[PDB]
Amino acid sequence: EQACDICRLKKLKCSKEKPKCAKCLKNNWECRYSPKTKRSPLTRAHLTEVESRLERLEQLFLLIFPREDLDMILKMDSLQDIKALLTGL
Amino acid sequence: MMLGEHLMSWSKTGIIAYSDSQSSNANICLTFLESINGINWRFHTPQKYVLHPQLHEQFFYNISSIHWNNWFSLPGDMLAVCDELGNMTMLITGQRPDRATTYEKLTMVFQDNKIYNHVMPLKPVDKLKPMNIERKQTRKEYNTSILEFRWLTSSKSVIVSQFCAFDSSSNTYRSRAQQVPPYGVYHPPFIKYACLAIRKNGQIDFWYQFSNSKDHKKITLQLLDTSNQRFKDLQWLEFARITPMNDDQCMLITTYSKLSKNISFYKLHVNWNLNDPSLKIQFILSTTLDPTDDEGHVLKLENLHVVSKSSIEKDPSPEILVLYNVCDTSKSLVKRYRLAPTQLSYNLRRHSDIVLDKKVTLITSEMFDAFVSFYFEDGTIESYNQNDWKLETERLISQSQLGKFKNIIASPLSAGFNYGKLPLPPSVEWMKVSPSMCGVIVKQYNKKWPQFYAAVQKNYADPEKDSINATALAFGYVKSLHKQISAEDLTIAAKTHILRISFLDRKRAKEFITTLLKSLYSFFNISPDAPKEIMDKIITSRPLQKIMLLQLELGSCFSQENIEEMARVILYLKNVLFAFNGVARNFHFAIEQISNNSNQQQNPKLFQTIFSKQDLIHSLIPVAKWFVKFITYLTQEILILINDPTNKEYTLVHGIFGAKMSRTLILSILNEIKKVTQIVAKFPETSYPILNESSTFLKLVLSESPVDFEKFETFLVDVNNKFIALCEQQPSQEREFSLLVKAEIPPEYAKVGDFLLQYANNAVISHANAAAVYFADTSGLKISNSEFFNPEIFHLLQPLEEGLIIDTDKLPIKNRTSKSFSKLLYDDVTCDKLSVSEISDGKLKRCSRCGSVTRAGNIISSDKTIVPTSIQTKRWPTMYTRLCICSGMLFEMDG
DNA sequence: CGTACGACGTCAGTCAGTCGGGAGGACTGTCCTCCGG
Ligand SMILES: [Zn+2]
Ligand SMILES: [Zn+2]
Repeated sequence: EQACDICRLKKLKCSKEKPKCAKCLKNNWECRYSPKTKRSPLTRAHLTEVESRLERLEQLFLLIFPREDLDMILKMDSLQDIKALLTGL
Repeated sequence: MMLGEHLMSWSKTGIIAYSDSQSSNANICLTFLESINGINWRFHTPQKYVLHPQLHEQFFYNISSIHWNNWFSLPGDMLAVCDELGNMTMLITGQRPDRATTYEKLTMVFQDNKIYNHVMPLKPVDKLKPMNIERKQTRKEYNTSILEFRWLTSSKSVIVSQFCAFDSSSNTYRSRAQQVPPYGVYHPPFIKYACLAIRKNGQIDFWYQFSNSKDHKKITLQLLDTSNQRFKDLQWLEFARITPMNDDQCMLITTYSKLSKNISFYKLHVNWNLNDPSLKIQFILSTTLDPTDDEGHVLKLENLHVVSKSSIEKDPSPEILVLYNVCDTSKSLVKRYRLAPTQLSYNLRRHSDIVLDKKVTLITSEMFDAFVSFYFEDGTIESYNQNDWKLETERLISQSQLGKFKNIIASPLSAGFNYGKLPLPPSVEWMKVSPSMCGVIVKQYNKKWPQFYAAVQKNYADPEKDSINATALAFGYVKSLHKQISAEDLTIAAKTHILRISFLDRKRAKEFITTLLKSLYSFFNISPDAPKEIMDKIITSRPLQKIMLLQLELGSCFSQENIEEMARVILYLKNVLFAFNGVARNFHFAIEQISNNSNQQQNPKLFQTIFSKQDLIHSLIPVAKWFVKFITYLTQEILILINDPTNKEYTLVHGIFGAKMSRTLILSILNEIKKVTQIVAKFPETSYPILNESSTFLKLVLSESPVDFEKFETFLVDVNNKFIALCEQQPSQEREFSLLVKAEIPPEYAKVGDFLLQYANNAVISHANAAAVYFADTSGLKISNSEFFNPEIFHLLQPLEEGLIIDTDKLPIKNRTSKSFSKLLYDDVTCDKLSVSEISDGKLKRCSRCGSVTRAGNIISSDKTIVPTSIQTKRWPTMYTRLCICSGMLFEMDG
């Protein structure tokens, strides 16, 4: 089943043979089969672990700071910004 | 009384800023080292300035300490001086509010009293009008009196070397360089800078500036964070030494309060993460000092110096060196303590006691060297290494020679170069060992100028020690380049020893240079016998601007010798390299700008863009004249050498062709010249025919040259191939050094020398005018040193016993200014004649190293432009505003 | 001097190649009902 890295990236049929394969072989490229990427399980128990801890950190957050701040953090991607937020106390 | 440990500071760029306490109109002075006549040296004219708290819009106060920001990897240009009142005045040099300036002109950033921003360029006192400022003496030690000032480094890493050892297997010295990760407290990039100061009352300060703003901020605390202000204002700290520790964001504030008679320890913590950094303090430990020794003699604490120790050493705990003197006895005891955590199954553990036979009057810690200097009463200095506290000047005698690594050398002081009889400390205002430990700076009460003392060696008549000495001085520069130090002190010391050698045997001194510079290549892992790929890296390398400068000074005394001439022509060819290939890349990008910006012709931005395109090529014409004038000189020597091959005074011609990268370098210059001409022919100027003169002149000067470039191109190409097959015929690596530095052919290769004479005649001269080239006027090339300095001073002025450095007062009356030192006739960067207007305007610069004079970095007059106009254009000479061609510093020439 | 022919340059059109939206579909795991223990 697994297509080689390059065929994946390019989205063309892979011959998939061993070691290399038609277009990496032909075209002159180093053909690889990368490991599947580890992702979190998409189960319902796990979505619920995570929604319900996020909820409880939100509940605790609100005893400490205003709701308007909740909404800012819940969007920040930068670690300086998450820290500065906290520094304006 | 304790000496002025921080009265003077040698900036990493060579500027010597020291406190002034005698002039009634100034409190600070600036100076630097410059070469008199290529052999001797003298300090520059003192640039006096006055510092008072009210520069922002009148009495001025004395200067307490001067701290250049040369710590770690900092640029070392921002000088912050703290006065006796406690005000911290920050001065930035090398920058102006509107433009860039040289390193001898100051500028303010902000003044502290509350802090406010006020940018203002300072002016010298002598040039300024007589002002109503009197020297008010603040003889009171205020609560805000700063005890110790410390700078904060950035996140950059520093790579230095620790030591070298003699590899007896290969009979050569080998050195290893270890990268030093930052330790202690470092400020993040988004903060422009930060600094810390401890005041005598215990109040701390933290100045910092945000990189995205101009406003400055200050945060202050107090050490004794008690609930009562009664004890807050009591901590009169006798000694407050701040030593950063490997703990993150921690500084060990080792203080000695005489109120409680204990050496109290503290810890300071800072959280960088745009919010202001938070400062925290935590008390740790306090101990009492020992009253007596083992035999029953009481002790007195003279000084408390703690060493700034990194994590490299075996035990990173800082050494608290509490000095004690046995009264009425010449002995002096230095007890050593270390701070360590208390372990279960903090505290101070005593390691050992060290006895010194003379009383100590000053202690100074070296930077990036790990050397404690004991300035005894009799003037002698015994620098003990931090690793083992073994005397550096006597380590060779007591070294265990047997072992894997033999003859461990860290500095030229290990060889035996000891300082002479220094002036007694009572007469001395302040001392400071030079950064390379080659000499000591002494400021005298009755001497209006700084003195200088170099190291001497008693056994100069023994020839067998030349092998060790050359290697020892070779490693001295290795540490200096890694720390970006000018190392002008080390250059003076090397020349004095060579001069004493040449007085007895001139032949011996020449070999000393060759062996000395050879070890530099081995230490830095650069090989002149390597394949051609590394050779390209060599040409662009900064060290050649300095290592070649070494023989430029170490070979100056040898008149009619080609050691300095060979280095200068290669060095000037590098300047020639920066001319064409420096603009060939710039001109290439201008081709693409034409096509993409052809859709808007009437815009007011294209017209200035079009004008600048054809103006740049005009300034290359004066450079090309010296380019042609240079190749004719070597061709002229070909005809002369054929008749008389036995003339040793004309051996420079051999080395020039022997250099391997020079043949390729000229070929590359000829390659881009062909490319530029082909591109200009392919893409000529069509909108304005009047602007085609510069483009047309470029074609004409090449065709009208007395010798065809194509014939000369094949000349150097054939030499490379013949010199490569000879390497395969017999393997040898000294010939690579000989063709590059010695500019000679070894006697074992005498047959090779005959080939150059015979083949050069029929190759290129057959296509040129023989009669014309011989009588051609190639004079004024500024190649020899004799035609750089004026003939009045181009000689030795004082005997070698009196030293090599000369005070200005001994110079002739007409030769006591920098204007009379050199020939101010020709330019050195653009290779253009200097008119009377450019001479008299005082906007030209002189190099303190090689004596060169250049008006680079300034707007050119309208008569030198393509068309006389008042439009100001920033020309390429702006690259050398602060750095000369030989990596020396450029300064405004005094009028 | 005027006309004609040739050569070069520029523009347009067509073809190929590549990034991309996403169809196809085996599969993972959900989330019902309700069996039978
Ligand atoms: Zn594939
Ligand atoms: Zn593949």
